[PDB]
Amino acid sequence: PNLNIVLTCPECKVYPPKIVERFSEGDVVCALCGLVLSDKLVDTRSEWRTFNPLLDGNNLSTRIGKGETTDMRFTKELNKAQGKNVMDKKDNEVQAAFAKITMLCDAAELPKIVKDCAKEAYKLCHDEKTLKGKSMESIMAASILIGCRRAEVARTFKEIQSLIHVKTKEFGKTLNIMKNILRGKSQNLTYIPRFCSHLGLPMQVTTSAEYTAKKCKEIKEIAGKSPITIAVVSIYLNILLFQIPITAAKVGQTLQVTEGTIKSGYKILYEHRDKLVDP
Amino acid sequence: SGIVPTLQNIVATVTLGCRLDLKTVALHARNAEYNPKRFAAVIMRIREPKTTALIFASGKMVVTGAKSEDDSKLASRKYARIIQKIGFAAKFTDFKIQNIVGSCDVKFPIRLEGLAFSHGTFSSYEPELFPGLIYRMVKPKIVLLIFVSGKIVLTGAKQREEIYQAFEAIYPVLSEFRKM
Amino acid sequence: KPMVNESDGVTHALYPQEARLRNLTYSSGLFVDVKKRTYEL
Amino acid sequence: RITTLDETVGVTMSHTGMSMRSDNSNFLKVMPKKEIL
Ligand SMILES: [Zn+2]
Repeated sequence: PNLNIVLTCPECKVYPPKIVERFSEGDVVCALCGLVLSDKLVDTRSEWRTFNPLLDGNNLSTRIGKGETTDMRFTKELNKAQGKNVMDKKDNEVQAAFAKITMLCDAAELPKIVKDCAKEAYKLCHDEKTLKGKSMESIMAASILIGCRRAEVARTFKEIQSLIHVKTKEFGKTLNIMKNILRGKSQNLTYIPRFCSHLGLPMQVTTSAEYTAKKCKEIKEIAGKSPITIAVVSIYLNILLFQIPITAAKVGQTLQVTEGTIKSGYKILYEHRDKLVDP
Repeated sequence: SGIVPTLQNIVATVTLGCRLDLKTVALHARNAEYNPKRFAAVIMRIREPKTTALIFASGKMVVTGAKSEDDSKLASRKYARIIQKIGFAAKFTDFKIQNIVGSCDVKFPIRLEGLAFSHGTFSSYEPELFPGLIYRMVKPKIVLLIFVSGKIVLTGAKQREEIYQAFEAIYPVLSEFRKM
Repeated sequence: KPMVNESDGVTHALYPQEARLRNLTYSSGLFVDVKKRTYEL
Repeated sequence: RITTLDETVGVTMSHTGMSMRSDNSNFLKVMPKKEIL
């Protein structure tokens, strides 16, 4: 019911408040007649000095731990009382889910941005009807992959699959319906420096595999057959152009790619060697 | 244009209206496969038309594998005639085609990334999981598979006009995201 | 030796100057030969 | 003394986190009613 204070100049009254705010003097003044509009200005920086709504919401809580001078009997009685009131809210799954997701993300050495994006995705899904289960592992893996796709990061399905055994198929279905959830609440180039880091290659081979990846994306023929094989055959050609020796077995056992696949792509790639030269 | 989709599979269900026993049926029959430890239904096949029918103990039968509607209906009548020949009081009733699957070719490459970017609310493209594109059309409700080489698959239809309207409603979108 | 793993995933050598300019932590990675055995007793 | 690994780091750092290589070691892997009557 109203409750909206609007400052106006009773002497000017010619336009909505086009005023200036003097913070050093603690006043707000009309920039026309020079008449002050308010004195004793409050600050927002000063009250913030002593001190998450995006995830926790408006819920408040306080810990009970042991005191300087106290008994261990009272600490247990207070914690057991909270253990009986923990059923009053169904938010125990968010803290445990964020704890295990925190352990997995900390185990994958991913930045905090992907962690916050994955936690935000799991908070958007949470406990809806279209999820209908998945045993808490597939929503966590798919949430990590979603938070990876949102932060412009690249992680292959075999990497998260190497972390969590989600049986692939149910992972693909849960990731699909999860993507539908995200669409209802309204790029292979990044993989090259990662595999070049796995092989320890110079920067010229990395950007050479970048130009080779883009050009091979423009030439068509085969189109891709999943971008991983295009990446490994691109790095394979860019490394067979120089003299640093890795052969096909070592790069096939390190990047987990079939030798017959990198040779099958190396055949047609060697056929398109003409227009792939940068200098 | 001028391209017409060609049907590839038709799935229909026929209710016989009786009950069966599976050791005797599998013992007295000719061309049939039955194994309760894997699939509790007899897999009966006929030569003309080349179809496959799953026969259950509750009388329900699934005739699938035909290329046209007359082959599915006539084949269903042949399976029902075989069941009436074995020694049961079956009756060819409740013939309803449940699925129609066709395919065609556009004869030009298709941009699947741009198609998944423009029609993001109807497409689901994941090349590392499936190199084709899954386009879910609203009207008619048809599920289409759009590959790179131009082969267009159409599934999830009850009639042929839904397939034809799906291809006629997807052809300009494919012509927009071409390459050569 | 001292190293830095960036946000995109690349890990390179670190120098104290770039460590002071990028507000990083001059540290080095630690590995351990972890041996596992299974007795059956 | 402690031995310092001199490699290009990216190999070891690749072996740290997700490296698309799992397993490779076994450890902690763990009717008629009348006749029935
Ligand atoms: Zn004024």
